[PDB]
Amino acid sequence: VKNKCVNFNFNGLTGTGVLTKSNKKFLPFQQFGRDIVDTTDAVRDPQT
Amino acid sequence: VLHLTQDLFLPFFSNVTWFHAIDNPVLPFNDGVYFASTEKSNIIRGWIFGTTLDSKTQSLLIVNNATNVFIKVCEFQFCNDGVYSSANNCTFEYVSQPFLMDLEGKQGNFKNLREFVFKNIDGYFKIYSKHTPIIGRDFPQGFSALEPLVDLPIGINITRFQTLLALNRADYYVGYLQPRTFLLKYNENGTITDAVDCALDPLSETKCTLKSFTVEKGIYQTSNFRVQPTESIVRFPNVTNLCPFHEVFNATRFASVYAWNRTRISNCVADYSVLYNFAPFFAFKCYGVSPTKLNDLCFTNVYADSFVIKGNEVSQIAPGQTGNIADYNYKLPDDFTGCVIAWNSNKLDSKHSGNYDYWYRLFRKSKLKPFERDISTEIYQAGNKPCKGVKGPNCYFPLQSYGFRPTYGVGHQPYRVVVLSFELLHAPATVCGPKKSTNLVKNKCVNFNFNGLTGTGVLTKSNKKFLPFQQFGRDIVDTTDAVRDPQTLEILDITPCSFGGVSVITPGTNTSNQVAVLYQGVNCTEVSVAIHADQLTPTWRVYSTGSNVFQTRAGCLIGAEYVNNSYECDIPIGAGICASYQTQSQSIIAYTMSLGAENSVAYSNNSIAIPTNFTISVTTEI
Amino acid sequence: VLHLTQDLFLPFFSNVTWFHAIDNPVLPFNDGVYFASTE
Amino acid sequence: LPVSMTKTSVDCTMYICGDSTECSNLLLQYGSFCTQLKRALTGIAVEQDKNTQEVFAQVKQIYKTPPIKYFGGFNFSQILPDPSKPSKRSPIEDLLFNKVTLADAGFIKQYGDCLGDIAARDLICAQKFNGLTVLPPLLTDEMIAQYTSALLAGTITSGWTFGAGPALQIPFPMQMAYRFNGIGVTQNVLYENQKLIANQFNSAIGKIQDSLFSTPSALGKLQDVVNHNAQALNTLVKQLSSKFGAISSVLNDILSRLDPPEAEVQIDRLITGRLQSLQTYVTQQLIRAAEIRASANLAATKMSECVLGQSKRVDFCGKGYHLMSFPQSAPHGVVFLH
Amino acid sequence: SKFGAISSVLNDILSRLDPPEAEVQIDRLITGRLQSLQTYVTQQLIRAAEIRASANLAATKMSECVLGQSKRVDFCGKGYHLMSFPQSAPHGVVFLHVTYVPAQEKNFTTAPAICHDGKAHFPREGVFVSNGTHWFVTQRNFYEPQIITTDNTFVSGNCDVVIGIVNNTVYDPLQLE
Amino acid sequence: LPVSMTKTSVDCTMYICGDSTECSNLLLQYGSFCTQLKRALTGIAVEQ
Ligand SMILES: *[C@@H]1O[C@H](CO)[C@@H](O[C@@H]2O[C@H](CO)[C@@H](O)[C@H](O)[C@@H]2O)[C@H](O)[C@H]1NC(C)=O
Ligand SMILES: *[C@@H]1O[C@H](CO)[C@@H](O[C@@H]2O[C@H](CO)[C@@H](O)[C@H](O)[C@@H]2O)[C@H](O)[C@H]1NC(C)=O
Ligand SMILES: *[C@@H]1O[C@H](CO)[C@@H](O[C@@H]2O[C@H](CO)[C@@H](O)[C@H](O)[C@@H]2O)[C@H](O)[C@H]1NC(C)=O
Ligand SMILES: *[C@@H]1O[C@H](CO)[C@@H](O[C@@H]2O[C@H](CO)[C@@H](O)[C@H](O)[C@@H]2O)[C@H](O)[C@H]1NC(C)=O
Ligand SMILES: *[C@@H]1O[C@H](CO)[C@@H](O[C@@H]2O[C@H](CO)[C@@H](O)[C@H](O)[C@@H]2O)[C@H](O)[C@H]1NC(C)=O
Ligand SMILES: *[C@@H]1O[C@H](CO)[C@@H](O[C@@H]2O[C@H](CO)[C@@H](O)[C@H](O)[C@@H]2O)[C@H](O)[C@H]1NC(C)=O
Ligand SMILES: *[C@@H]1O[C@H](CO)[C@@H](O)[C@H](O)[C@H]1NC(C)=O
Ligand SMILES: *[C@@H]1O[C@H](CO)[C@@H](O)[C@H](O)[C@H]1NC(C)=O
Ligand SMILES: *[C@@H]1O[C@H](CO)[C@@H](O)[C@H](O)[C@H]1NC(C)=O
Ligand SMILES: *[C@@H]1O[C@H](CO)[C@@H](O)[C@H](O)[C@H]1NC(C)=O
Ligand SMILES: *[C@@H]1O[C@H](CO)[C@@H](O)[C@H](O)[C@H]1NC(C)=O
Ligand SMILES: *[C@@H]1O[C@H](CO)[C@@H](O)[C@H](O)[C@H]1NC(C)=O
Ligand SMILES: *[C@@H]1O[C@H](CO)[C@@H](O)[C@H](O)[C@H]1NC(C)=O
Ligand SMILES: *[C@@H]1O[C@H](CO)[C@@H](O)[C@H](O)[C@H]1NC(C)=O
Ligand SMILES: *[C@@H]1O[C@H](CO)[C@@H](O)[C@H](O)[C@H]1NC(C)=O
Ligand SMILES: *[C@@H]1O[C@H](CO)[C@@H](O)[C@H](O)[C@H]1NC(C)=O
Ligand SMILES: *[C@@H]1O[C@H](CO)[C@@H](O)[C@H](O)[C@H]1NC(C)=O
Ligand SMILES: *[C@@H]1O[C@H](CO)[C@@H](O)[C@H](O)[C@H]1NC(C)=O
Repeated sequence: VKNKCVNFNFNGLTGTGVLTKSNKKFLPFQQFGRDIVDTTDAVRDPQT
Repeated sequence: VLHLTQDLFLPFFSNVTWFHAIDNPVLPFNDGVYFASTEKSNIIRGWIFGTTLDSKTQSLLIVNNATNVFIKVCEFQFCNDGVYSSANNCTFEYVSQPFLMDLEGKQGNFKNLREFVFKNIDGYFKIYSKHTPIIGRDFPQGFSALEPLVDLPIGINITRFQTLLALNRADYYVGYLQPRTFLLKYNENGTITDAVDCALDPLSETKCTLKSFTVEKGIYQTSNFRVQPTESIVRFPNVTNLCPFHEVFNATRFASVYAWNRTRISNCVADYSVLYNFAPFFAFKCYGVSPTKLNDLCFTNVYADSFVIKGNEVSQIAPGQTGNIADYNYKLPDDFTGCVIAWNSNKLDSKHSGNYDYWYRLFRKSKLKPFERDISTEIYQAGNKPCKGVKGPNCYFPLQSYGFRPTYGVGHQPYRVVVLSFELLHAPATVCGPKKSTNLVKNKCVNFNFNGLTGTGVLTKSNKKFLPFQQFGRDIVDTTDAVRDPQTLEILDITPCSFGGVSVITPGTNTSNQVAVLYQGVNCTEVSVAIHADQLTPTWRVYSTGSNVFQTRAGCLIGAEYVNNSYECDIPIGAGICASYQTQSQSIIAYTMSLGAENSVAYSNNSIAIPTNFTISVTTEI
Repeated sequence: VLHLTQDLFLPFFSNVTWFHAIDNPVLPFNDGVYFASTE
Repeated sequence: LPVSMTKTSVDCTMYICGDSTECSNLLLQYGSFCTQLKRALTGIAVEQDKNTQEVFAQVKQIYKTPPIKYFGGFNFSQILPDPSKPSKRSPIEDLLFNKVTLADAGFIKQYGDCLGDIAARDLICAQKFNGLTVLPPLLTDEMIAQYTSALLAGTITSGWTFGAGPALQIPFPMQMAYRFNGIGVTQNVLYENQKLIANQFNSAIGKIQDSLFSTPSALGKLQDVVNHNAQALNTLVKQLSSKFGAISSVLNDILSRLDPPEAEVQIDRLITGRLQSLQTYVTQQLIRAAEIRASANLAATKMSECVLGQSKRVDFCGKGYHLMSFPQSAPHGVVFLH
Repeated sequence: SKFGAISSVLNDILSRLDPPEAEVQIDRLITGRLQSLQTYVTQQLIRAAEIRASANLAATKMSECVLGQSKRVDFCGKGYHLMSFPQSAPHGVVFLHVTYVPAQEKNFTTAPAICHDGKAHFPREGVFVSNGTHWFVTQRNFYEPQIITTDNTFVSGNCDVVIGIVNNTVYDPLQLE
Repeated sequence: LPVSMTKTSVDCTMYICGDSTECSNLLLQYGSFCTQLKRALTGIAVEQ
């Protein structure tokens, strides 16, 4: 469920937040996302 | 982002060895290998790894094929050219999409250059590849990132490496990786556009420490420089007499725990290999010191306590424990600087018909403080009777029997225990390890090991007034200053190695790439002799042509020539010296800063200057 | 240096007992003993 | 008035983990706790250099005194530079340098004689043994005196005009008459008692030197600053001999005595002790640098007002009606002669 | 930063161990982050004190230079201050000091006083200046020569104590009328 | 305008280890951590 504050457990990466569609350019070998200060920002759906 | 990583990378502007094929040398594999080749369609097939490449240690193979690969980890024997002749104890096969992708635009001019990187960090064999169209007419200088393909856990030992060939009726570019810190610049789309090394050039180091790719004009403090010691000297004392450790461990009547035999070890060379020899060890739990690192320390005194106890009582004996022995017979101190020893003795403390020569106390009026002996036969009081005489009810004998027979359990077998006590404090050591006494070298940064005092520095003659009992020196701040030589009875001062600090003076990178290096607070004839001997910690080797050296009052500047003119300060260095980028056709010059235009006033007895005009000036303040 | 130490020392301006010989009483030993003699 | 303090460039890595790779790896787990310290100390050093620049570099053109010295009967030999002395400093400026003793010069390059210290090595070699170095000031104590000489020779030959625009020469008796007229007394008073006022000025200038000579410490502020910096550095060094609850206080000892898996705990204790000590030092240095910056701003304002003109604010430039002021440079400070 | 803990994520470390053991790692992370936050707060306090000092200086500069004319030298810009204009800036203020700066100057001559007849004359507010042949009076900061007249000068003296006195005549508008 | 504030003379030993010899011995292992504090408080009082 998107655009709704939910607890997520993507591939053992526990946390909480609001997730939605994005226009990142994840390379085929990429799995996670991060920012300048090293906080997980984007994740790739294991079944999608 | 400008993320900075520290990992195994091929150094920039490094040595890469170019081969040719028209036999197949075995290139050593260490910390990973960079592989790059350029072929028309296909001339290279695969690679071989492993140690000794024979049928005695697990090997590896990455041979590609027309449509798949043949990765496996096995026990190949040889081929000497069908690439193997043995797969006996071999598992972990793997087949997938080929690593080789080649395309042509209706012509052979598109000689795609393929780059590979392999490494074996904590097993987990990693392979990265990238196929670029830049033809390979010359090894390109444009940046091309490498993306991973596979990641498989061989978990084996690899030291040697080979490369297969192909058949037919300019390649082999090999580089070696090293642990370096890299700063990588990422595109908005997530690719890699440019990266800079952080141990190659002074400008690169400033660019790393102020993470960015544009370095503004100024002087930046990046790191510190240290003169690495050349030779390591160890000067142990003047004794070669081996300990009676053999006598301690070859006694015939190790006493009971209630009355523990206590010996002293002094005036020794203590090698514990003879200790390892006469011991089918069962318990070597050592607390104060590490048993592996035990032959490189000196103890002022060593005490050897010996007694025989039962199987569980071995686990009972340790700093801060509990039990009948740990409380009433032997209490090791909480801050115990030493370690115990235990091995089976079922042949000397046992005999047919039994043996009860040994004893132990379970009945004491209170606990036993560390290293206290309570050898006494007094009946433990129970209730309120003054009981005296024979033993019976309510009147208990304090010490009972460790009756040992050759047929018990392991928990009840007659273990032999000997505990050792060490005192590793600042004191004149008498018992030392078997380490040899090397020579002595003065006026050179050396790692010294004077009588167990480990450290580094420069040692030389001194005119101290060391009293006969003195051993060390110090200062009001409690740091070791001088150590008396045990085999020469002389006085040697200790010096810092070379500790300082390197500052790089550069104009903006958008202007020029030239830099100058400042070694703060060091007479830099010292660095000149140090830089020739290659014992300086900084690996970024700035040039020294003789014209670029200037012993300032704040160190000395290398890379900028001194001009005797005076200009306004542009980059403040220190002690009235400023450096700036000026045309010659361009270089960096150091000069004494000018306080201002030299002006002289015309004061006189009756001369006055009165302004006949004026101006209006508008200033700003932030 | 003006190094400062904390250890067993004879107190300044303390009580010291002067004996004589011409029997040999036993003195208690505790935390050490300072012995001085002229002959 | 203090103007600046000693500039330090503490090395976190060397101070906390002397040449020990295991200790460096353990320290790397704390993040950028020491990068902040290095940045703060660099900012402090730059701020000290800026303070000195603000206080002294008030004039852009360096003037020189006339070859003859006859300022209408006023005697300035005590404050003017002395050519005979190699340092080119005033006789009153010499006493300030001789009455202040610096524990650490810093601009000594003392490496090379720590081996030759013969006796027990001193505070400076001891600090060098544990990576505690001090940078030298950008403006040397020789060119600061040159700035002072230019500023003082601008206010005796051109009045206050050289602080506003071009320097316009004017006889010193007339400048004195104008300064008198600025406080509400007409110029005829000075033009009638010129000899008497010259005698009074000479007597005061002469007796200020003896007052600075015979006093125990009239420069207690500069010595206070120097002693505070030296004592903070000494206390920082003395924290290296504390166990902090570890087995021993020597990294080379606990490293060569225990295996790494067990020595990691003792190393962590030493890390958490030394990092706290270094942070306390850095915070105290920040506070002291702020205080010094405030004092240097006050000194710069006092210079710009009392020296570069006449100030009407009572009791600012000395007690009484202000006339002029002469600057004198002192170790890590400035001295005013109101 | 791990701060010596097994993991650097509270969510990860919470679901990876039971609370009795995870308490140690949580204590380590807390004792690291609390010290980091305290360092941040102390640095912010010091920087805020410095900014407060600078803001007090800016307010004083406004009240003096902008709301009037300040006689303190080199306070409201370099030169002789006339007025100022404020400009707002991001997290700060910008002043436009308008200063009067002198210009081309000429050596003329000077005399502390002028003796007409046994009495020393001094300028009321100005300098005694000389073209080279005729003595005049004028201001200090601008050359506006005027004929010497008994209103430009006040008389007090005896022509014998002033050093450097110069002979000439001072005019009076009263004898002629 | 404020001119001064309260002058304090915090005691390390009594504040941290109330009349406990074991705690005093443990505190002595930290070196001269708090002699700095006593000097700082004395300096504040004198300055005020
Ligand atoms: C990141 O990726 C985007 C989509 O793949 C790129 O945008 C494209 O730009 C091309 C022109 O270069 C268009 O033809 C296309 O329609 C799309 O807009 C974008 O350029 C790229 N950014 C990079 C590589 O920096
Ligand atoms: C503990 O046992 C040691 C070996 O059995 C004793 O060492 C030797 O003891 C013999 C006498 O039994 C000595 O002649 C010899 O020189 C050596 O010291 C040691 O004395 C003994 N100690 C105690 C306290 O019993
Ligand atoms: C004082 O200085 C003024 C400028 O600083 C002079 O004004 C100049 O006038 C000339 C024309 O004569 C212009 O060409 C020039 O741009 C400037 O405006 C002014 O003349 C001068 N006065 C005297 C008396 O020297
Ligand atoms: C200005 O004041 C000086 C004092 O520093 C006078 O110098 C003196 O010179 C005499 C010898 O002539 C010394 O004995 C004395 O110690 C001092 O140095 C100087 O003469 C004086 N000059 C004038 C013009 O007043
Ligand atoms: C002295 O100052 C005088 C100003 O009044 C100048 O005299 C002028 O001389 C001309 C004739 O030469 C007169 O016509 C005029 O009225 C004025 O008096 C004179 O130049 C000046 N002297 C010098 C040396 O500058
Ligand atoms: C100014 O003019 C005075 C006469 O009006 C001069 O006084 C004269 O002084 C001379 C000696 O110098 C006497 O001999 C004579 O009787 C008369 O008193 C005065 O000197 C002169 N001063 C200057 C500085 O020119
Ligand atoms: C996940 O598996 C299901 C069933 O095997 C399949 O229909 C689906 O496409 C898979 N999703 C992905 C992303 O592979
Ligand atoms: C690469 O090898 C050549 C040949 O030995 C050598 O001259 C050169 O210095 C090497 N490159 C570097 C960066 O050392
Ligand atoms: C090449 O090797 C792969 C590896 O599995 C194998 O499957 C294939 O049959 C071989 N031959 C060709 C023509 O691909
Ligand atoms: C595989 O290894 C075992 C290890 O003991 C050995 O006994 C066996 O002979 C090996 N298999 C071979 C050599 O084919
Ligand atoms: C791998 O082989 C090398 C070469 O003999 C050896 O030095 C090293 O100890 C081996 N490593 C392991 C983990 O066995
Ligand atoms: C004791 O020494 C003798 C010497 O002959 C030796 O035979 C015996 O093995 C030694 N025993 C032990 C336990 O070291
Ligand atoms: C050390 O021992 C050797 C041989 O016993 C002797 O020649 C030398 O003088 C000794 N040195 C000292 C300092 O006693
Ligand atoms: C430091 O300066 C120079 C350059 O090394 C040389 O005289 C010597 O090494 C040192 N001299 C002094 C006086 O310290
Ligand atoms: C020019 O510079 C040199 C040092 O490079 C110096 O010895 C010489 O005195 C200088 N010349 C002048 C005129 O200053
Ligand atoms: C000023 O006058 C005095 C004596 O009257 C003389 O010594 C000095 O040289 C004169 N200076 C000038 C610049 O005229
Ligand atoms: C030493 O003993 C005498 C005699 O009892 C006594 O009076 C004196 O106070 C003692 N000294 C001290 C320091 O108590
Ligand atoms: C005044 O005269 C002196 C004497 O040469 C000269 O140096 C100075 O420049 C003159 N001032 C001027 C022209 O404003």
